Amino acid sequence: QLAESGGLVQAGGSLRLSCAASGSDYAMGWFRERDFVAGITSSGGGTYYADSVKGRFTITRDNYKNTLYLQMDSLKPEDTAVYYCKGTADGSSSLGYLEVWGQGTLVTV
Amino acid sequence: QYPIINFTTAGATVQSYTNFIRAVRGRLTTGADVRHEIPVLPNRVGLPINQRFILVELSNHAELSVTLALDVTNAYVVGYRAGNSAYFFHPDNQEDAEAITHLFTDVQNRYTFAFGGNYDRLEQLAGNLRENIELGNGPLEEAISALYYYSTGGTQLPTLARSFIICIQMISEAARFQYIEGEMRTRIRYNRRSAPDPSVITLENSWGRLSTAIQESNQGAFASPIQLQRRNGSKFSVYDVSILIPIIALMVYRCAP
Amino acid sequence: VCMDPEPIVRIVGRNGLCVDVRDGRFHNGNAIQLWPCKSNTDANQLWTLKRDNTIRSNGKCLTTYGYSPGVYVMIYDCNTAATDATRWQIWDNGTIINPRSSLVLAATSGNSGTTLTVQTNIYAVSQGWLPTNNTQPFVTTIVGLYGLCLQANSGQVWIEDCSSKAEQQWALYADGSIRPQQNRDNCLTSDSNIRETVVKILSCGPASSGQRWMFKNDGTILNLYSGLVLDVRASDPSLKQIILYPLHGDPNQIWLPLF
Ligand SMILES: *[C@@H]1O[C@H](CO)[C@@H](O[C@@H]2O[C@H](CO)[C@@H](O[C@@H]3O[C@H](CO)[C@@H](O)[C@H](O)[C@@H]3O)[C@H](O)[C@H]2NC(C)=O)[C@H](O)[C@H]1NC(C)=O
Ligand SMILES: *[C@@H]1O[C@H](CO)[C@@H](O[C@@H]2O[C@H](CO)[C@@H](O)[C@H](O)[C@H]2NC(C)=O)[C@H](O)[C@H]1NC(C)=O
Ligand SMILES: *[C@@H]1O[C@H](CO)[C@@H](O)[C@H](O[C@@H]2O[C@@H](C)[C@@H](O)[C@@H](O)[C@@H]2O)[C@H]1NC(C)=O
Ligand SMILES: [Cl-]
Ligand SMILES: [Zn+2]
Ligand SMILES: [Zn+2]
Ligand SMILES: [Zn+2]
Ligand SMILES: [Zn+2]
Repeated sequence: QLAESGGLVQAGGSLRLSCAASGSDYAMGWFRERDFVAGITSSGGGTYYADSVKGRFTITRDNYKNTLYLQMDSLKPEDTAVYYCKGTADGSSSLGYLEVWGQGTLVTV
Repeated sequence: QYPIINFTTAGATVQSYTNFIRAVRGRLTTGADVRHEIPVLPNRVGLPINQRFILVELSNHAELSVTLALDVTNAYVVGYRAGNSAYFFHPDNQEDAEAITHLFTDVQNRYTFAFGGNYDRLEQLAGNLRENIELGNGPLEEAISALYYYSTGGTQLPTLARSFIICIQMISEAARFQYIEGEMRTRIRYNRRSAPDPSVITLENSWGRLSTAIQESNQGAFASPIQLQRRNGSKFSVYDVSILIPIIALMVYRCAP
Repeated sequence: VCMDPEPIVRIVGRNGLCVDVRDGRFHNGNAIQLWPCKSNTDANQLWTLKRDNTIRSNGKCLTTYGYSPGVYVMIYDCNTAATDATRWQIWDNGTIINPRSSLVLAATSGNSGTTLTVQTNIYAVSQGWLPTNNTQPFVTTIVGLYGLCLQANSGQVWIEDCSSKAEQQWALYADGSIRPQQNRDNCLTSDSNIRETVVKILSCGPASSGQRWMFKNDGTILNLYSGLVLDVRASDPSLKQIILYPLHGDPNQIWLPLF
C-alpha cells in the first residue's frame, strides 16, 4: 500500500511530494490519461525521467525509511495535475507482475 | 571459522534469493581467474585447508536451521551440521576424507554415510529421479526440516536423500549456472514448485565436461561438441563458448591459462 | 597449461552466411566470401583453427591483402604469405581481428558472394563471427524483469507476460544480431548510442553497431560499441519501452535466454 502527501504555489516555485509505503523490492515511479513522470529501480542506481520534466524534477528513494520523494523545481502551469505514486513488483497477476498505486495528491500551479 | 552465507525461506523473494546466490559465488572463488569471461573456481592444487570450504546456513518458517558445507573447488555439498550432530557424504579418496575433519570441529557427533553425494546414488536412495523431485521455496523448506530432524529418529533415508537432491540443485547448481539460478528464481517468483526440465538436468550432468571444453578451447572453439537439451527434450550441440557465457557462472579448475 | 586444440569448424557471420573460399578455388589470392552454409565435407567452408593463430582451409591460410581499411581477404599459401597477414585472434565477443593491422574481418554487404574485407573495428553486425558447425541460429525465448518475456510487435519491442507466441521467439544469429523469429530480415536495433534511446526492430540491412548484442556473464545484454545494456525503462513493463542504458545491474537489466 502507498499513500501520497505534500501536494498550491505560483509558477516557478518548489514543492516536494512524499510517498509513505506500508511494507525495497519495488521499483517506484511517479505518474501525473496517466503519464509517466519519473521512475527509479528498487536498489536505486537507475533513475529514468520523462522528457517533459527532465532537468526540473528529481526522484529519490530511501529503503530504510520506505518513502519515495519527488522534488519539483521550476514548476509551470503545465505541471498542474493529479500526481500518483506507483510501484512494480515480482508477484503473479494478469499483468504477470504486481502494480500498486496511490490515492493521488492534487497540485495546482 | 569458515565463511558463512545465510538464506531463509521465510519470506524469501526473487531479490533475497539472488543476493544469496551472488554471495555464495563471491565466497566460492575470488573472480580473478576468468576464462572467456567465465569465472574459474580455485585450483585444488595450492589451496590451503583453511580456505577449502564455505558454510551455507539455511533456515525456514519454523526456525529450523541447518548448515551445509561446500567444497570451494567444485561448489558441491560435502556434508552438513544440524544441532550438535554433523553428517558427511562418503568421501571419494583419503585426502577428501582428511579435509572434512576440519569441518564442524566443535560438533560432538560426527558421522560419515556409506553413500556418496552423487545424484545417481541419491536418486536410488530417494526412490526417484531429479526429473520428478520438485524444486522451489516449499521443497527447500521441507528439505531443511527433514535434514534437521535426521538426528532425531524422524527422517527416513529416502526423504533425506530427496532433501539432499533439493539443496544441491537449489544451492550448488544454481551457483554453477545463472541458467539454473534463473529457473529457481522462476519458482520463487510465482510460489510454485516444479521438477527441473531436461535442460537443467543435462546442464548439471555436463558441468565437468563443459569446464574442460571451455578451458581447453582454442579461442572459445571446442575441440569436440557438447550435447545439451532444450526445455523440451530436443537435443542440440554446442561448439563454442559464446552461447555458454550467460549460462555458466563457475567452472571447476582444469588447467592453467 | 591447457592443451590448445585445432578444431575444424565453419565460421558463420553476417545474416548467418558462412565464410567461403570463392568457387572452391585455392589459387593464391582468390577471395574469401560470404556464402550460404553448406552441409557437406567441402573444404572451402571448413576452417582449422591452428595453434599458431592461423585459420586454414584445405591447407592454405586466411590472409588479408593489406593493413589498410577496406582491402579484401584472400586464401594464400601459409609459408609464402607475409606472416603477419595470416595471423588472427578470435575474441569471445565475436570479433576476428588481424593483430598487426588491428583491423577486423568484415562483410560490408549482406548478399551471398560478398567479398570479405578487413575494416576498422566498430563492433558492427558486419564484423560478428562465430566458429561453429551449427548452421542455424539458436531460437530462444528471452526472459527478463519479473519473469516477463521480450516480445516483438512489428517495429516495437517490449516485455510482457510469457506464453509459449511466436512474437516472443528470437533467433540469435552468429553475427551477433537478435532477430524476431517471425521475420529474420529484421533486427533488434538501437538507432544510436545515446542513453535512453528506445530499442526497436528494423531491417538488418545496415548491419550497424546498434544491431549487435552479446549476452554477458552477469546476465546483461550488451551493445558492444556503446557499452550500454538493454534496460526495461524505469523498471516498469507498462511503459513498453526497452532502452539502452549504462550498466547498473538492477533487475530491469537482467535477462536470461530460456532455450
Ligand atoms: C565440424 O564438422 C567437420 C566436418 O564434418 C568436422 O571435420 C572433421 O573432423 C574430423 C575429426 O576432427 C576429421 O577426422 C580426423 O582426421 C585426422 C587426419 O586424418 C585424423 O588423424 C583423425 O583421427 C580424424 O579421423 C575430419 O577429417 C574432418 N573432416 C573434414 C575436415 O572434412 C569437424 O571435426 C567438426 N568440428 C567439431 C568441433 O565437431
Ligand atoms: C572483446 O573481447 C576482447 C578480447 O577479450 C577485448 O579486448 C581486451 O579487453 C581487455 C579488457 O579491457 C584488455 O585488457 C585487453 O588488452 C583487450 N585486448 C585483448 C587482445 O585481450 C575487447 O575489449 C572486447 N570488446 C568489448 C567492446 O567488450
Ligand atoms: C550470516 O549470519 C551470520 C550471523 O548473523 C553473520 O555473521 C554473517 O556475516 C558474515 O560473516 C561475518 C563473520 C563477517 O565477515 C560479515 O562481514 C559477513 O557478511 C552472515 N553472512 C553474510 C554473507 O551476510
Ligand atoms: Cl571480426
Ligand atoms: Zn576467449
Ligand atoms: Zn571407503
Ligand atoms: Zn538421470
Ligand atoms: Zn584463379
